[PDB]
This record gives sequence, structure tokens and C-alpha cells, in this order.
Amino acid sequence: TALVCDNGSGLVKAGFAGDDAPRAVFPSIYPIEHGIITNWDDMEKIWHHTFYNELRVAPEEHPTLLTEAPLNPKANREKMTQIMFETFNVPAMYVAIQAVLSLYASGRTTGIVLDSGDGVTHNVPIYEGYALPHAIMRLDLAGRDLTDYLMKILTERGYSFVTTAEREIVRDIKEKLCYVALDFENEMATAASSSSLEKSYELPDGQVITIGNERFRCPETLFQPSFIGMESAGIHETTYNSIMKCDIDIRKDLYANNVMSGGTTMYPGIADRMQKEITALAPSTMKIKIIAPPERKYSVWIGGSILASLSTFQQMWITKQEYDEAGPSIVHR
Amino acid sequence: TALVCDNGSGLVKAGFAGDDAPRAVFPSIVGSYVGDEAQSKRGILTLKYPIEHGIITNWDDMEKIWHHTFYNELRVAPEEHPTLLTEAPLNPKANREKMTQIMFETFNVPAMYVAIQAVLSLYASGRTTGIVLDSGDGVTHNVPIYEGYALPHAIMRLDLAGRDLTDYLMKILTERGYSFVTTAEREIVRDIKEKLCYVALDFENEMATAASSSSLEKSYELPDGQVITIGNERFRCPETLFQPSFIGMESAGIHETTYNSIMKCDIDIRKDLYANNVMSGGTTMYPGIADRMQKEITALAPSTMKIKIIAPPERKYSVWIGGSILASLSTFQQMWITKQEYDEAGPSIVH
Amino acid sequence: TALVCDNGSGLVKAGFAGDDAPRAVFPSIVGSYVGDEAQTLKYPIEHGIITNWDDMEKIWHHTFYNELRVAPEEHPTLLTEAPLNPKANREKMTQIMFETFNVPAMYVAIQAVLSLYASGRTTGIVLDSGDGVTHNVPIYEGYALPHAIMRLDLAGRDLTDYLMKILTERGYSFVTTAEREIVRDIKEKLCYVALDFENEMATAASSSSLEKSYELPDGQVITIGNERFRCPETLFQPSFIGMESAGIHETTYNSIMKCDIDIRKDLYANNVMSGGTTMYPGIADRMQKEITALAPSTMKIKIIAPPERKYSVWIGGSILASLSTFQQMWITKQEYDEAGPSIVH
Amino acid sequence: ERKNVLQLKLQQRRTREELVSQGIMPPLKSPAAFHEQRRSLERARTEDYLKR
Ligand SMILES: Nc1ncnc2c1ncn2[C@@H]1O[C@H](COP(=O)(O)OP(=O)(O)OP(=O)(O)O)[C@@H](O)[C@H]1O
Ligand SMILES: Nc1ncnc2c1ncn2[C@@H]1O[C@H](COP(=O)(O)OP(=O)(O)OP(=O)(O)O)[C@@H](O)[C@H]1O
Ligand SMILES: Nc1ncnc2c1ncn2[C@@H]1O[C@H](COP(=O)(O)OP(=O)(O)OP(=O)(O)O)[C@@H](O)[C@H]1O
Ligand SMILES: C/C1=C/C(=O)O[C@@H]2C[C@@H](CC[C@H](C)/C=C\CC1)O[C@@](O)([C@@H]1CSC(=O)N1)C2
Ligand SMILES: C/C1=C/C(=O)O[C@@H]2C[C@@H](CC[C@H](C)/C=C\CC1)O[C@@](O)([C@@H]1CSC(=O)N1)C2
Ligand SMILES: C/C1=C/C(=O)O[C@@H]2C[C@@H](CC[C@H](C)/C=C\CC1)O[C@@](O)([C@@H]1CSC(=O)N1)C2
Ligand SMILES: [Mg+2]
Ligand SMILES: [Mg+2]
Ligand SMILES: [Mg+2]
Repeated sequence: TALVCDNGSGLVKAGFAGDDAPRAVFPSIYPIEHGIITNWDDMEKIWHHTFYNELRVAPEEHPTLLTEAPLNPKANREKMTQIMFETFNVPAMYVAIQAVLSLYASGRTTGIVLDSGDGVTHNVPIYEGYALPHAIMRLDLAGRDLTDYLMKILTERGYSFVTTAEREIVRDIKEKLCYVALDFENEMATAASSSSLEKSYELPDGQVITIGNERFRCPETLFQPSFIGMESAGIHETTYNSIMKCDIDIRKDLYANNVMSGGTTMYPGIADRMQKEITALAPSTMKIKIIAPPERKYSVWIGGSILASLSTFQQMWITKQEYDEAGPSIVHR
Repeated sequence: TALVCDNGSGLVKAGFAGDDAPRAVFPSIVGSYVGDEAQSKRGILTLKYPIEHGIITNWDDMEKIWHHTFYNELRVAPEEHPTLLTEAPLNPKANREKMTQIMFETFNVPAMYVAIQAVLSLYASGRTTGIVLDSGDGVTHNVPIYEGYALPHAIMRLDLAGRDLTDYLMKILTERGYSFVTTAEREIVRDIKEKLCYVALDFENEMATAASSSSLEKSYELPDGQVITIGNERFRCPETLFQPSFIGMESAGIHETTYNSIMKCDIDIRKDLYANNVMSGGTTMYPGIADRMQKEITALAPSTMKIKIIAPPERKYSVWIGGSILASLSTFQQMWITKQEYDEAGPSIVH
Repeated sequence: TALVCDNGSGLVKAGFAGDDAPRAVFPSIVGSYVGDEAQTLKYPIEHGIITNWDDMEKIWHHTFYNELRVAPEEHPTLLTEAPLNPKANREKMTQIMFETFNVPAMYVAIQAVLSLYASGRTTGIVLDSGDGVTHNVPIYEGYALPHAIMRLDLAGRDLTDYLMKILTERGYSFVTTAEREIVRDIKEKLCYVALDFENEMATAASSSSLEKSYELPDGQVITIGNERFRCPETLFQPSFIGMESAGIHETTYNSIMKCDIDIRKDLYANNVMSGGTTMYPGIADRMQKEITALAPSTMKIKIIAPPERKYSVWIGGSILASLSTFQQMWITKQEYDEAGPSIVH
Repeated sequence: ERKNVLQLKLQQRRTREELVSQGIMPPLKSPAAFHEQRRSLERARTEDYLKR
């Protein structure tokens, strides 16, 4: 049996090729920033924890597939492969791009992915299983950011939230009460006219806070980065631009296959919002389909599982023999 | 800002001077309704192609397509933009006169220029000398060019191109057992072509391989779920480009025509040509074509001659891009036929 | 495949023409041991110039054989060099490449230029600021305008030293070489450029919002405040470390103003920042504010600071070296054999 | 299940080489990302040429 390890900036999703969902999901504590490994010691630690604590396996007995971010430096994956083979004496290993695996989980090999987790967001167009690197769009606005923003504007409402623990509480509030407005201005107006949009949340200390327009002002950032002082464009605009950087002939194939994946895409309404905006941007004769499977917070991992189970995939593994002959570099081929 | 309009037999490529890829690309058909508008409403629409083999042959439907371009796809006021149109090698002067007229009178453009497609291709590659193979949906040309000027006597027209290769594909695909004959079925086959066809380095060797196994076999899903299997057909189709006889043409293949074209040029410039084969157009997009042309031209050309086949990935759009580039050049702005100039001189002034 | 070697005063960036990042990045030092292996220390490169050909031969060897794992005779190699690099120096570079490493072919390019290329431009002014030197290098249609280049011996290492000093002034002892590395870490992780220095100083006087904490390896945890910005402010106010020179904004400006007036607009609209010392948060905006305040009021100012920029020089190299059309620029071993070192010029 | 469909597709797919040749992928050893910028240079040079 093979292992599947989706090494995220906020959560590790680990499991066994085969399963419909990862056996283990635990905080990535932060060795990973914005999707890139930046502390190999703490990373070795996290991997060790994964193999020995959460999965309860002998790494030398399992081929292992790890995920990686779009735009991940080759030196990076080389270091990954090395650590895998030398530190954990794994039999075989493979590294795959997250967005791609997301796409695979949806039963596609072509389309554009919006992958947005805790620390980074990507638009990754993909044709016949290959990412079009030149069209990828990184955006350093994600889960953690939206949480911080929530702490700020919540404070502005009168509630103090600033400590690390207070930050975790706010994150809970976010996941449980935030959502994307179909129309931001209209929603703000409604929020001004009544208390229908207002919801209540109980803190651990019993006290019970009330959150209103914040509920959707928060995720609104994903579309209006200026809210947190970013000069960048919104996820809709980046999707669009990404498509518009792709060979025009395949753009239709892209438009008809928007796959959303990751924790920060879980907001109710985001799908529809993206449909409305892309529609407003895209040619009027183009078909737009936004795919947001309920499973999607784990779709990257699932993609991995699926890929790794395919008999036909078994010929893609970098084996310990192959590593022994060729060295880290072999991962690139 | 100027407009750039590459009016092809199958696709219109329109955009703004300065951009590296045309803003709009749509079928050159008028069902009245244009483009994908016409593509959707197929049941109620009858499709016609105003451009055949690179030449405009229906000025009414052409006026239509242009209108669509300006007003629907580009969203501009034609009177506010100088416009550069493309044209085919061997385009009759009367033709360009009619173009200029329609441009100035029907669309009240401020200024306009007409350029030869192959040439613009060449420009996009940063050259002003070399021979172009321009092969689109309805016609193929070998156009030798020296210091920006086409050598008309050495041009070679060949009425074998994209659409032809698609038809051939429908035929031999049928011969394999799959029915494909209706218009829609033709579009599906075209998809198959673009996605699965390629040129063999060596036709006979490839046929042998295709006989010995299923490595060359690939699968394609039709819209109705059913999934067909295509093998040697994958490479026989575009081989046509080298063996026109396959579809009953007495003509020579694109390699031979390139060669002959060169051999009709002033011998002194031939080296300059050989070292600068530029391929452009949708029908040059087959994987392997470049290499094939290198092998064949090598086999035909003197053994002391250097052969370079240039096939930029951008090439399906290189004509248009050439246009863009040309039109952006400050130094070019003095070449535009202005509405004043037209007013004084009449259509003829384009020449 | 070709090699790309950005030989810096502090870090070597080496890789393969064809890649988006350099495969290897290691300290430009020799202790004999080279690069990270070596971590008494020598820096063969000072202020962008090679000044110890033996240790340089060493570092190159390390690059080829240790970090890249290649046979130099099998790879065309592009090396970078600094603006204002002497004929003589590149002469010795070339000689060493062909004779000591029997490379098949090689090319030398100016760092700032490659930076510019990585941004998809062939005209504009570059501020390239690494560990040991800073340059303003105006470039018109691919050609550096040598007369308008501005060298400034104030860079990364300097800002680190300054940080050690003023940190000490706060009460924290930092003076040893190792202590210097620690401070460099602190710098990269906590320093930033104020949009305006006086306002920032005032804020730093009024509260502890600007204060940040850093953990040393020995567990102890220090607190750094206004120093966070006092440090980089040096780039704009060299007097802070007792330099009579002007700041990077003023040098950019002056550089432009030494250029043929007609191309100045082209320059203003294309300020490309590259190098480790340009990585401070806020520097871009600062440069926008200052240049704006200096430049004509009808001029458009654009400061381009790609996230990739600490490696943009190397990337420029990669790109240049991959261009089919470039392959005709390589100095070949044959060409060298006929013409001698001089041929590089 | 899903895995079966994905497998189907994965088997009947083009090599990066092919896709490059059809102009969907960039080369083919030429910083895939940063392609935008390479193409940008290319275009520049050719322009500088044509004006000259
Ligand atoms: N139901 C939800 N609604 C909104 N946000 C959510 C929800 N569930 C999780 N999140 C957010 O998703 C983010 C993390 O998810 P994810 O696991 O995809 O990050 P990651 O993949 O590990 O990080 P990265 O993608 O940057 O490598 C967290 O910020 C979390 O707050
Ligand atoms: N990957 C591909 N493989 C095979 N054929 C392709 C491919 N891509 C495009 N084509 C073909 O190229 C043809 C279109 O080329 P293009 O649109 O540039 O020329 P055109 O200007 O419309 O026609 P023409 O040059 O004859 O006036 C179409 O027939 C199309 O099917
Ligand atoms: N995030 C950062 N903030 C501030 N400085 C940084 C940061 N990252 C790297 N540096 C500094 O950049 C310097 C080295 O970067 P760089 O690789 O550009 O040097 P170099 O190019 O080899 O030197 P040179 O250009 O002078 O020849 C170091 O002084 C280092 O501390
Ligand atoms: C329940 C849970 C949610 C989560 O995703 O948390 C992960 C990991 C976490 C690490 C610190 C936290 C206290 C440890 C585990 C939390 C795990 O940081 C995050 O919450 C960050 C910090 S704020 C935010 O929104 N994301 C992401
Ligand atoms: C997708 C596409 C490709 C193309 O180039 O098609 C152009 C224009 C097109 C118009 C008819 C079609 C139903 C409308 C649009 C299809 C355009 O017909 C073509 O496909 C014909 C049919 S087979 C062929 O190669 N040319 C050429
Ligand atoms: C992490 C790192 C940064 C760096 O660029 O370091 C490069 C090279 C390095 C060489 C000696 C050092 C002890 C070895 C490795 C450090 C490399 O010193 C530097 O840090 C110098 C010394 S302090 C400073 O700011 N630059 C520059
Ligand atoms: Mg992730
Ligand atoms: Mg054409
Ligand atoms: Mg440098």
C-alpha cells in the first residue's frame, strides 16, 4: 500500500492510496509558508510525525506520494526526494502538483483550477494533465489572511480579538458563519436595512457575540484584495487573466471546467459568485461551468489517492534503485 | 489604436495593434448571423463561407463579417481606428480595391492598410528575408520573400489545406468502420484531427510500425459518449500534405513546392531562403511536420547548404502577430492610406 | 544544456539554462573548503569584482563538480559580471573557463542587464543591490549606458553591520562573526523601509506597535523596534553609516538625468529593482514616492519589483541562454583557440 | 469508479513534446514560467530590428 501526503501550509492531510478521505489531518506546526517548504528540519519532524505517529507505518514499507505547490523550485523537490529516500528509507516516492490532483479528483485532465488553502491561492490551468506554468497565477491571500481580516473588522465592531488563541476562535467563527455575497453592494444595503443577516456565536468563556455584515465582508476580500491593502486583482480576475494567457484554442475547454479546491473555497455562495463574475468577464457565447464538489476541502488529497491506486501509475514511481543510480535530480524526469 | 484583421478562409483573427495575440478569433461564416452566433443556432441557420482559398468571393457576406468584427467582437467605432487587413498572395488588384472601398465607404475608417499574409508571418519571426510556408484552412502557399517583398513569380499556390485534410480524415475513418459524413460529423472529425494527427518522419516505416502493434493507436470520445479508436489514420491524413495523390491531386507535396519555389528564385538569394524556412498557419501545427520538412528539404537541397525550419509555437497566430508588430512601428505610420488620400485618389491608391 | 552562474559577492547562484530557478545557491566563500561545506573564511568576491583568482577557481570547481554535478567540458557556460568590470578581469575569467575547465563554450553578461531581461524588457533603469555593492544601470535597447551607471559601495553586508551597531546601542551585544550571521537573519526577517522616516520614528516613539521579537539560538529572546527601519533607511541616507554619498533614490534620479533626455521617459516608466537588498517590504513604495518627488510632474513613474527578484539576475541568464537565437553569441573553444581571451570583448 | 474514468483519460493523452509542437505548452527547455517574459524579449528584439 502507498502513502499519500498533502503537505499544506496549515494542515497535513495524510492517508493510504485507496481511501476516499485522508486517515489523518493535523496542523502543519509553521514549517510551510505560502505552499513552500522553508524549514527542512521542522519538515523532517512533521514527516516523521506523519509516518510514525498519525499513520503508524514503517515508511520503508510504503511507496509515498507527496504533493507540492505550483511554481515549486526544482531544488525544493530535490531536497524533498532526498529527505524521503535518505532520512526515511522509503521504497519509492512520487511528487505531484496540488492543483493537478484536484482536477484529477473531478475526473478531468483539462480545465483551470482555483486552489485556495490556508496560506496561498493559485489559478492553475491544465491541459491533458500538464500545468501550463506560464499561465499560473500565485496570490498571497488565503485562509489565514481572511481570518486576520476578520479579527480586525470584528474588533472595529467592538470585540477584542488579538492573541493567537483569540485568532483560532475567530477562525472557527469564520468557517461557521462567513459566506460570499452574490452582489456585495446589495448585501451591504440589506445588512444596513435589518438584522436578518446577523448571526450569533458562543465563545468558550460563555459570552455570546453577534456578527453581521462582517460575515460576508470577510470573504469579499477574495474578490477585493484592496480590503486588506493588496494591489492585486481578485480571484475572479485572476482566473480570467490566467485563461487569457492560455493558447486561445483551449480557452473554451478551460471556461467549461472551473474546478475549485481547498478550505478557502468552502464559503457558501463562492461558486455562484465566481459564475456571475466570470460570466460578466468572459465572451457571451462561452459556456461557464464552476465545479465545487462537496468533497473539495480534501480533493487534492483524494486526487492523490486516485492517482496512486491506478495500476497504470505504478510505472511512474521513483524507486530506491533509481534514486541510488541517478540521485535526487531523477525526480525532475 | 489601430485594428488588425486577418481575414482567413476558416477563422477571422481580429485585434489591436500592440497585443501579442488577437483579441477575437471566430469562424469565417455568415448564416443573418455571424460567427459563434451562427454556430449555436445551427438548426435554423444555413452556413456559408465568404472566403474561399484565401480570396474574398462574396462581398455582401464579407461586409457582414467585417461589421460583426468591428461592432460585435471588438466593440469599437471603425471610424476611430486605422485598420490593417491581411490578404492572400496572388490577390487580384481589383480585389484589394474593393476591400479599400468597402473599408472607407461602408465603415468610414480613418485610415487603412492591406498586407500579404505570408509576409507578416515572416515579420513575426524577426526576419525580412526567407521563404514562408503559410497553410491554413482553405489554401497553402510557398511565398519566398526578399527584404520584405514577395517574389510573386516564385509563389506557389496549392489548393490543399486544413479542410481538405479533415475531409480525407472523414473518408478513411469511415473506411475503418466509423460513419462520419454530416456537417456536424465533419466538425467532430476536425477536432479529432487537431488533437490526434501528426506527421511521420518516415511514412513507410510508420505504416510498418502501425501494422506491428497498437502503440500508435489512440482513443477519442465523441459527444454521444461512444469512444472511437484511431490508428494509422493519425498520420496518413496530414501525410497528404506531402503526397497529394492520396486525395487524387496531381500536384506535388509541400516539401517539393518549397524546393521548386526556392529553385525559381534568383540563385544568389537561395541560400538566404534555405536558412530561413518559416512555417505559419493552423495546418502546420502537426507535431513532426517541422522535422519532416527538414528531412525532405535536406534530401532535395544541395549538400553544402544549411537548412533551418522555423516553427514558432505561436505560429497558428503568427500572421496576425506580424500585423500587430508592423502596425505598432512608429516608422510604419507613414504607410497608412488616409481617408484624405482616398478622397483625392480613389480605391486605386492602395496599389 | 548550458550552465548559468551568477557569481555574487555573497551568494553563488548556479543552475541550468532552461530552469525557472537556480539549482544551487551557496555562500561565495572559501575556508580548503567551498560553499556550505565550509559551514577562517575568505570572500573571493568583493563589491562585485573578482579579486582572488585562486579561490575563484576553487569556487567555480565546487560549482561544477559539487553543487551541479556536471562535466564542465560538456556544457556551454554563461557567467555574470558587474557593471564597470575591467577588461582585464573578464579576460582572466575567460582564460580560466577555457583552460582550467575546458568548457565547450562560454558567455559573460552584465548582471543588471539580465535583471532587466527577466522582466521582459530591453529598456529601463535597474537598481541592482546585493550583498556587497549597489548599482543604478540605465539600459537602452539592450545596451548599458556605461557613463550613466552609478556604483555605490553600500549594500547588504553594510546594512547588517549597521544593524549590529545600533542593536548594541539598544543593549544587545552582537560583534563576533557568528553574531553577525544571526543579525543578518534578524535583518532579513524583521527589517523594512518606512514610507517616510520621520513619521515612522514618531510612531516608534509613541507606542510598541512597531516592536517585534526574535528568538536567538541560545533560547534568549530579543526585542527590536525602530531599528527595524533605521537599518534599511541607510539605503536612502548613507550618512547614517558615515558615507558622503547620495541615497539610492537620488542615484537613480541622477543616473536618469545623465541619460540622453529623449530616453528618460522610457527610463522613468521602467525602474526594475533586483537583488537581495531590495527585498525589504516597502522599498518599492518608498522609491515610488521619492522618485515622484524628484521627477517632473508630468512623467509616469513605475517601480517594478517582482517577487522573484532576489533571483532575477540568474533568471535573466536562464532566459537569455535558452533563446535559440542566442546560440550564435557563444564564444566557442575553437573561437578562443584562434583569437585568445580578448575575443570575449 | 471515478478512478476508472481518470485512468481512461490518462492513458489516451499527448506527450508534452506534442503539445509544445501544437503551441499549447511552452518549450522544451526555456523557463516555462517566465515564458511570458521570454516571449516579451523576443517581441522587443524583433521590434527594435524592424524599426532599424
Ligand atoms: N468551511 C470553511 N469555510 C471557510 N474557510 C475554511 C473552511 N474550512 C477550512 N477553511 C480554511 O481553509 C484554510 C486551510 O485549508 P487548506 O488545508 O486547503 O490549507 P493548506 O492546503 O494546508 O494550505 P496551502 O494550500 O496554502 O498549502 C484554513 O484557513 C481554514 O481556515
Ligand atoms: N493542432 C492542429 N492540428 C491540425 N490542424 C490544425 C491544428 N490546429 C489548427 N489546425 C487547422 O488549421 C486550420 C486553420 O488555420 P488558420 O485558421 O490559421 O488559417 P485561415 O487563415 O483561417 O485559412 P487560410 O490560410 O486558408 O486562409 C484549421 O483547418 C484547423 O483545423
Ligand atoms: N528578505 C531580505 N531582506 C533584506 N536583505 C536580504 C533579504 N534576503 C536576502 N537579503 C540580503 O541580500 C544579500 C545577498 O543577496 P544577493 O544574493 O543579491 O547578494 P549577491 O548578489 O551575491 O551580492 P552582489 O550582488 O553584491 O554581487 C545579503 O546581504 C542578504 O542579507
Ligand atoms: C482545528 C484546526 C484548524 C486549523 O486549520 O488551524 C490551522 C493550523 C493552525 C495552527 C495553530 C492552531 C492552534 C493549531 C491547530 C488548529 C487546527 O493555524 C491555522 O488556524 C491558521 C492560523 S489563523 C487561520 O485562519 N489559520 C491553520
Ligand atoms: C472550432 C472551429 C474550428 C475551425 O477553425 O473551423 C473553421 C470555421 C468552421 C465554421 C463551421 C463551424 C461549425 C463553426 C465554427 C468552428 C470553428 O468550419 C471549419 O471547421 C471547417 C470545417 S472542417 C475544417 O477544417 N474547416 C473551419
Ligand atoms: C544564510 C546565508 C545568507 C547569506 O547570504 O550569506 C552570504 C554569504 C555568507 C558567507 C558566510 C556565512 C557564515 C555562511 C553562510 C550564510 C548564508 O555571509 C553573508 O551573510 C554576509 C555576512 S553578513 C551579511 O549580511 N552578509 C553573505
Ligand atoms: Mg493545499
Ligand atoms: Mg491564414
Ligand atoms: Mg548579484
